[PDB]
Amino acid sequence: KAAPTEVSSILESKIRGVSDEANLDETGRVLSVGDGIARVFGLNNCQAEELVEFASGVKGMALNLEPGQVGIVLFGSDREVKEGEIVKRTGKIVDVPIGPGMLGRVVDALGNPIDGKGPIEATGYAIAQLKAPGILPRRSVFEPMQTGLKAVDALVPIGRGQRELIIGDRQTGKTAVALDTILNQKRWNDGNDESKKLYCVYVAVGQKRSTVAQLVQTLEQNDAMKYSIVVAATASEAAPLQYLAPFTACAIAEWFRDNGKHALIVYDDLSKQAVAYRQLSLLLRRPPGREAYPGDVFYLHSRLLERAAKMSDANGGGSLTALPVIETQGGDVSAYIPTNVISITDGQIFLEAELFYKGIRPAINVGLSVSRVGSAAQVKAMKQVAGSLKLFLAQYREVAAFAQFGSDLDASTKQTLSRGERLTQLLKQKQYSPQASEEQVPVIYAGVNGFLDNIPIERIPEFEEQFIAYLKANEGDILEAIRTKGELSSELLDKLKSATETFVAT
Amino acid sequence: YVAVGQKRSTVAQLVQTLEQNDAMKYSIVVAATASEAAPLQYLAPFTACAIAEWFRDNGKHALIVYDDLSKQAVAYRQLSLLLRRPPGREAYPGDVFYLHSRLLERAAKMSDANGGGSLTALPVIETQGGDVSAYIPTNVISITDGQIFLEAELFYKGIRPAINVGLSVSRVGSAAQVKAMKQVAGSLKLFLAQYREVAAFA
Amino acid sequence: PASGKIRAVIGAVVDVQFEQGELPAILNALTIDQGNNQKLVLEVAQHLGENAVRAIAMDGTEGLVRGQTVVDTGAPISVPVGRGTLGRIINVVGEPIDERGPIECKQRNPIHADPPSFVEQSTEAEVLETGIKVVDLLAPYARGGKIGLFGGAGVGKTVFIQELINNIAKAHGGFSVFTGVGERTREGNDLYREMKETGVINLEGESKVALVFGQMNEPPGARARVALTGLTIAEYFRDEEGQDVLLFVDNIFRFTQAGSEVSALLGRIPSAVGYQPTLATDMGLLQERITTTRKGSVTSVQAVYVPADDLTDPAPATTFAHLDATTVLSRGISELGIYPAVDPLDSKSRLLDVSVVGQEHYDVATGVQQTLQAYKSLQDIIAILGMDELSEQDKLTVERARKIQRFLSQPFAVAEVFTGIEGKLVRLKDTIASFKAVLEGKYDHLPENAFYMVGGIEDVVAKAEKIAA
Amino acid sequence: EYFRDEEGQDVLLFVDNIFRFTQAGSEVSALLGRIPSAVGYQPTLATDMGLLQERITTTRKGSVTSVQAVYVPADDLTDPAPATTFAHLDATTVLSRGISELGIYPAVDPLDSKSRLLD
Amino acid sequence: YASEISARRNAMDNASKNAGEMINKYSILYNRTRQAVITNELVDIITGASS
Ligand SMILES: Nc1ncnc2c1ncn2[C@@H]1O[C@H](COP(=O)(O)OP(=O)(O)OP(=O)(O)O)[C@@H](O)[C@H]1O
Ligand SMILES: Nc1ncnc2c1ncn2[C@@H]1O[C@H](COP(=O)(O)OP(=O)(O)O)[C@@H](O)[C@H]1O
Ligand SMILES: [Mg+2]
Repeated sequence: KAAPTEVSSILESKIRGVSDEANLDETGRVLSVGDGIARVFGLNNCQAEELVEFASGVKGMALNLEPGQVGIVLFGSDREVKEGEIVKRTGKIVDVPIGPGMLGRVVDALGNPIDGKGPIEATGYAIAQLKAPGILPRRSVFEPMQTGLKAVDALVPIGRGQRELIIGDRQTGKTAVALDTILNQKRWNDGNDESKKLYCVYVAVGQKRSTVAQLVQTLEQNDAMKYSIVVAATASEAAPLQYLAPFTACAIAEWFRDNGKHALIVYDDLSKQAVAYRQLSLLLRRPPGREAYPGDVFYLHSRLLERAAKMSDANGGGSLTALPVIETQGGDVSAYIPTNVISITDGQIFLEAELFYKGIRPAINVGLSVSRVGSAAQVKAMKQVAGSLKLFLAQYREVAAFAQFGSDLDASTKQTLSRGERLTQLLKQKQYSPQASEEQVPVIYAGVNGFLDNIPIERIPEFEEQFIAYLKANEGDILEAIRTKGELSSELLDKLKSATETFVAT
Repeated sequence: YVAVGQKRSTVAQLVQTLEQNDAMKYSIVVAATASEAAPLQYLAPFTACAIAEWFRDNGKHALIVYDDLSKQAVAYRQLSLLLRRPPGREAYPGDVFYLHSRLLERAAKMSDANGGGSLTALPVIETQGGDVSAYIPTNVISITDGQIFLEAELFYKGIRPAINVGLSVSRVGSAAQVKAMKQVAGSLKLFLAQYREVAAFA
Repeated sequence: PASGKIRAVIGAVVDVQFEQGELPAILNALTIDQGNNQKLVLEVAQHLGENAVRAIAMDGTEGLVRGQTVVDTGAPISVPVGRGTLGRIINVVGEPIDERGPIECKQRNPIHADPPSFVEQSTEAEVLETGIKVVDLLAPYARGGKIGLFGGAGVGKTVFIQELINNIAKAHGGFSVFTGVGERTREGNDLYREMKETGVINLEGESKVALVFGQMNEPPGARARVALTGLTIAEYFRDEEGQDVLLFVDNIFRFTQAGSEVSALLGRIPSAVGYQPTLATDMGLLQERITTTRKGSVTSVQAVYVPADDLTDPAPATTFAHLDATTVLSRGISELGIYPAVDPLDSKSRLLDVSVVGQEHYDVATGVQQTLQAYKSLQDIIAILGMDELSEQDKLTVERARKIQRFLSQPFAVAEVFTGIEGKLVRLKDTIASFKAVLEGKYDHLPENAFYMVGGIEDVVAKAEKIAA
Repeated sequence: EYFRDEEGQDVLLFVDNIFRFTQAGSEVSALLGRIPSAVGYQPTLATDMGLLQERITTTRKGSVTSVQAVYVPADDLTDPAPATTFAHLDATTVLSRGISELGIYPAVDPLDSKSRLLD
Repeated sequence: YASEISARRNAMDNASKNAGEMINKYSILYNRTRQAVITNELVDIITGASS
């Protein structure tokens, strides 16, 4: 029945004169402010998702353009805005800075530097709400993404241009897999090959102020923050800054894929970005849906994840990786926000809290995590050892219940239990200790052939460091040939079997 | 026959089978597919009961088959949710039980002073996994005089039709049956339910 | 031309104000000029009154100001139909997204149209020959119905859709229409490149399947209207040319989720499990159009996805009422030695009766299903008691059940680069005669490996005599 | 009530069923301006049920043995029309659906039926 | 000892078969309770926002 806009104060202006101010297009008057929402009266020339500016200095984004008023979401505190303040329009959309000058500094959600290192040399300005790539400008995932983990490079191997989800519970291996993959790219980014490097893009959304400072200090000590973008977006800001953190970080990382380089975005986390979008929609007088979310809940996460794809040779040859972490409740992977992110991505890495307390570092379930790319985006040297290890790991998981009754084991049951326990313990790595492709191919070949069955279960940790150190001083030609060529011929298979048999006698 | 909620191809194939066996000359067909509006499918039960009530009030018997009762409840909830109403259990309005009880109460047997006719109602309830304790399942069972449970476990083994003797019963079916079939089937309903429980544990 | 002015713009919902008498009706496409884009389609939903009607945009509404020009097309969302859309990637608005020029179509049919009447429908349920040995004998597909393709990743869902479209175009002469509604960005590019290397989509030759792009990166209006755009091109080939077209909707669960997103943002109240109120009206308006008419039929082979492994949900029970057949692809076979992984006991259909396929086809289907069900239930006792601790009747039935499970798995024509065998296209009469002779004892002396990767009664006799000598 | 107050006789009130009084008012409560309560019920559920159950009691002039029957909504005793009527009855006779399928005639649940005279 | 080991295998097979039937009945009740919890939670947020 009733409406807003013209009411009492705004209604007693058109009766005396139908003119007053000649603007009513580029400016507006604030009529109601609260809960991070400002109902600016006027601004007829303001476009959708356009930047605004108040009289106190706080910025806004007009997203609910009505017929009488204009709902703008303030990016700061609501104490600076009041009833009757002037709100001007910027004339442009919500954009952010991009280019090669943003590497080495921590930016916010709008592109402003917060690390305190001066200005950022931006080479371009890209919008936040950008379109994804089409079906004609995309190619197959052929490049391999070296993560460093032995259980990630052999099982669910991710490639350049795909979307690998990082599902898990609280403190189970969510942010640990993303931090080890970005720090393992130091062997390719420090060289001269531009096609082998991958610029990281950590987008901390929903975290606290102490969590963002601890992650940036650890990457600078290992020479990993010089080519990694940091998008600071804490929970102490407004709901508009945290919800637009996924779109602003994807626009800055898209400049490298469109030029001829590779990028890797890590949206940490995907659960915090969905809570920021539903908070601004509930205050703008909109209808809700399931789990107190808007109607475009599935379209908000699918639009930002489809832009990270692998381009073809006619577009430049670049790619972009999306590592969204889905923070689950209590291990339920079939929830509301968990099911939407797993169906849109081409693979998901599950992390259970029960396997992390047993000794598996990190807790990565092989029976629940899978990759849609398969062995097409991996090295040829590591694909020969991962083919036989996948069949042995699947057979040992189904027959793992017979481990409690070792006095009734047969011949085939004792061979699968001894080989399955040594393969799972060899893939367990420590924190911030990534391995290369040459060191992981020699460790996986000794456990799949049968050279590690004679050793004990407790000596699996000491055998990983003894075999890697002896192979770098005695047989250095076999490790260097597997990394340069990337495959294994007939001469490399005979030299690897003779070196592993001579070192297993001591 | 009141086909409510069925597909367009299923209504055309069922009418052709009854005409070939000399059964469509004295049977009314109420077509109500799901491709129409929500008001046409919800009013299909009330319109079919008015046509069959003319024979019971004059001196003839009628048999109404509302297939299905589960499809009519979903069509009535669509028009009520769009008019800003209160949704109760299973996203249903407060008048969900009154819509099925009013249409089933008219199918009764008249006395000798009203003509002597009667109207039989055969409503089909589509259960979701055998859940007989649902909102639409308990409302139709409390207004009808008996039910015929169709279990999906015995239907896949070859027992067609799968009629559970321990679940299906008839209130006014003992006195409204033939004397020749009731005398030859002495204690057939009690021996069928006791033989199913003894065979499952042996 | 009827012009309008934009009054509101809240996300996908955009209200336009027209004049008196020139107001558009429901389901009317509205044109809007943008910058880099050609035209922003906006389907009309309802009219709020006072010379105003709310519409839902089918693209991004970012950059629209209050007072923009909104032209009315006068009809619904038209799309290009005919033989010119074969081999090209179309969208929800009928535009090409393959960068291969515009679709030179003679006419343009609207996406919003009524279905067939009760007098123009088929009075008898006919069976559709697919060519596979495990499809024409077990769960037979109905001519003009819906078939559910349930299966996981890497089981054989993409290979089954390509082999069924090539066999229907050579034995019956019918085209296909792949409408991937709610698909991913990487899944759309991999499906177009794989069809060109097998012979289904030819850029210089002759194509036989239509491509309809419909990713989830757009708004709620483009994903919900993706099913109507793909069904309009397949229905034109059966009414004007008269051919049994096959429509593919991957997946079927994305069509029900896209309809509730645009309804919840307009002002409608939700239903059960957060679904829309018109669940039975939106799903029945698109499933009734793919039926059998007097000139042709239109089969549907959508992939139904259960929500969190629940068949009693609102998106699973509503789509199962109109499905006549089901193609369940379990993960039990695949690596066991079956090409493809077709379950002979889980895949059921309503057209597998004696009054639709005959008394000869019903007896062969019941005998093969009874032998496969007894061998699957006896697998737990054979691993604990051996294979020689059985009776005379149980030993003969267990040997024939092993060869019958591999005889129904024939090699397709598009899967010749993965197995090495040639493509076998068995007909309906050849598959029923080969299964009846093996159950009577005429092929009891043959080996178990002679029926694997073979099709028909003539292929089993030539492979058994050439294996030994 | 007139036979127990003006005449002084032990009346016997038999309602079948008592759950239909609360279900009839919930369908008309949405059109009168009242907001919905739990499970789409009316807000005055305890006020409308308490005004009718208090008048069917025993007074100084005469007694009134009320023998009403409640209907469980979809076999659920935690509903707003079943749990609110349990605080205005001296003796309750809950009939479970699990004991009726076994052969118990009737399905008198001994673990749920309670009364105030069991002493 | 052979008769007790043979009788223990039959009791273990009956216990595993009885556990499968109870898990199937509990899965049908958990699926209906999950859909009812989503409808009850969405009805509470829609009633408070419309008043
Ligand atoms: N593979 C591992 N081996 C040993 N410790 C690990 C491993 N992975 C993670 N941790 C420990 O877990 C702690 C938290 O790791 P991480 O930051 O990845 O999760 P988180 O972000 O704290 O999770 P949440 O956000 O739920 O609190 C770290 O302090 C680290 O020491
Ligand atoms: N007739 C067949 N013979 C042998 N292998 C097959 C056959 N059909 C399918 N496959 C295998 O199934 C796999 C399917 O892969 P993909 O299409 O990526 O997954 P999905 O089928 O689930 O979409 C292919 O790698 C192929 O090798
Ligand atoms: Mg974290």
